[PDB]
Amino acid sequence: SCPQNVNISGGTFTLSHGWAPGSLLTYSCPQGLYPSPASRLCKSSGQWQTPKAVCKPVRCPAPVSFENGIYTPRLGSYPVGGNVSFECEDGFILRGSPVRQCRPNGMWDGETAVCDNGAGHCPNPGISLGAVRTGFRFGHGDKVRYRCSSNLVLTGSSERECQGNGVWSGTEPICRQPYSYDFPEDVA
Repeated sequence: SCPQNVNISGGTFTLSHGWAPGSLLTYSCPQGLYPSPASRLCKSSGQWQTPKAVCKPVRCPAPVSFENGIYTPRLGSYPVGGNVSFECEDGFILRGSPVRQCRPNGMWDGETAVCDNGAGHCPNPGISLGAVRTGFRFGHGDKVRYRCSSNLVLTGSSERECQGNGVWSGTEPICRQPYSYDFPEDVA
């Protein structure tokens, strides 16, 4: 039987099959916090295995770069509820959201801010917050590549091609906190 010394600071947990081997423990934290660790599995040995628990603040990813413009405030990551504001230098027009708020799930609201000089066959595809991009030409057939920085998790296209219609192929890559992958759907 697995031991009961498994309380989480600031949060709660559920057991799938009580304290028995095979039982999955799932931690939950209040909105805007995440459990570290997120779960434990009760082993046949009678000891827990993660695939002292604490609830830690969610943060949204900071820009790694923001070209031909400035953002404020300038931080290495952002608190839940915090806003970041974007402004472009002369000769560039801001596309996307000039003000964005960090949501409790670690994602920014609105859409990626981009300072675009309007010179490409395709628009400047921008650089989503936490991503690093390769490529500087936005003509028909040109390609950009992306990765997510640090331990951030990528969704969407890591390579995009500027198509004949002036649309980048695929979908904009987005970088998420790795602990967001412990969040369920449909939570109160």
